[PDB]
Amino acid sequence: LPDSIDWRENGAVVPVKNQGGCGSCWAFSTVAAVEGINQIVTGDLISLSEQQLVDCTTANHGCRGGWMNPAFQFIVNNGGINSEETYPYRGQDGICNSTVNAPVVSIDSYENVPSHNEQSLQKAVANQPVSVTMDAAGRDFQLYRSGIFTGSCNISANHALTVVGYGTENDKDFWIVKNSWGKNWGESGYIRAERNIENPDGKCGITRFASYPVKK
Ligand SMILES: *[C@@H]1O[C@H](CO)[C@@H](O[C@@H]2O[C@H](CO)[C@@H](O)[C@H](O)[C@H]2NC(C)=O)[C@H](O[C@H]2O[C@@H](C)[C@@H](O)[C@@H](O)[C@@H]2O)[C@H]1NC(C)=O
Ligand SMILES: *[C@@H]1O[C@H](CO)[C@@H](O[C@@H]2O[C@H](CO)[C@@H](O)[C@H](O)[C@H]2NC(C)=O)[C@H](O)[C@H]1NC(C)=O
Repeated sequence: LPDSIDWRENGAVVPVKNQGGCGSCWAFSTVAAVEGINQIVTGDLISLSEQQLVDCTTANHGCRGGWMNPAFQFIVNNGGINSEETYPYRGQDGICNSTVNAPVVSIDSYENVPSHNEQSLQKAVANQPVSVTMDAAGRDFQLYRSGIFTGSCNISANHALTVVGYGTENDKDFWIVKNSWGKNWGESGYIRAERNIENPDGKCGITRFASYPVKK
C-alpha cells in the first residue's frame, strides 16, 4: 500500500460542491465515488447528478436522508447516471424525471469495505475514492477549519462523505475527506481527519459504513 495517496492530484475528483439546505449528503458521497472510479477506469472526469439520485432513489428519502448503497443500486438499475449539467442540482425533492434520463457514466456493482479496520479502508482508498459515513453532528467537526482533525466526535453515521486519499503530517496520519458543504468549509471543502487511531471504528466512525462502486 502506498504511504500516501491523493485522487485529487491524480485527477479523479471534481471541485467541491454544496448540498445546500437539502439533506442529500448521501447523494453527494455516492456521486463523488462514481466520478472517481469512472475517471480511474476511463480517464474521463465527468461531474455527475446528485439530483437524479435524490429524485430517483426510491428506497431513500431525498432531502430527508438516505444511504449510499441504495443510490449505487439505482445507478446500476438505471444503467448509469446523468451528468451534473443535464440533471442539475435543485436542493429539494422532485419527481424522478425519466424524460431527461440520459446516463453518461455507468457502474457494474458496488462493495462494502470490511468495517472496523482502518487498514482495510486504506487498501480501498488506495484503489479509488471511498464513500463513508461519519459523525458530523458535533461542534468540533462542524467548526473545523484546517489541520488534522483530532477533535471530539462520536461514531454515529449521520453524515455521508467521500475519502479521496490519505497521508501523514507532523508524524500524524490522516484521511483526506471530501465534504459537500461548499468550498468555504474546512480546508476548501475538505477535512483531514486523523487516521490510524485507537478506536477500531476510526475517527468519527469512518470505518463503520464504507462502500465503493465497481466498474469493470
Ligand atoms: C459514543 O458515545 C457512547 C455513548 O452512547 C460512549 O459510550 C459510553 O461511554 C461512557 C464513558 O464516557 C461509558 O461509561 C459507557 O459505558 C458507554 N456506554 C456504552 C453504551 O458503551 C462511547 O464512548 C466510549 O469511550 C470509551 C473510552 C469507553 O468508555 C467505551 O465504553 C465508550 O463506549 C462513544 N463511542 C466512541 C467510539 O467514541
Ligand atoms: C422533466 O424534464 C422535462 C425536460 O426538461 C420537462 O419538460 C419539458 O418542459 C418544457 C418547458 O416546460 C417543455 O417546453 C417541453 O415540451 C418539455 N419536454 C417535453 C419532451 O415535452 C419536465 O417539465 C420535467 N419535469 C417532469 C415532472 O417531467
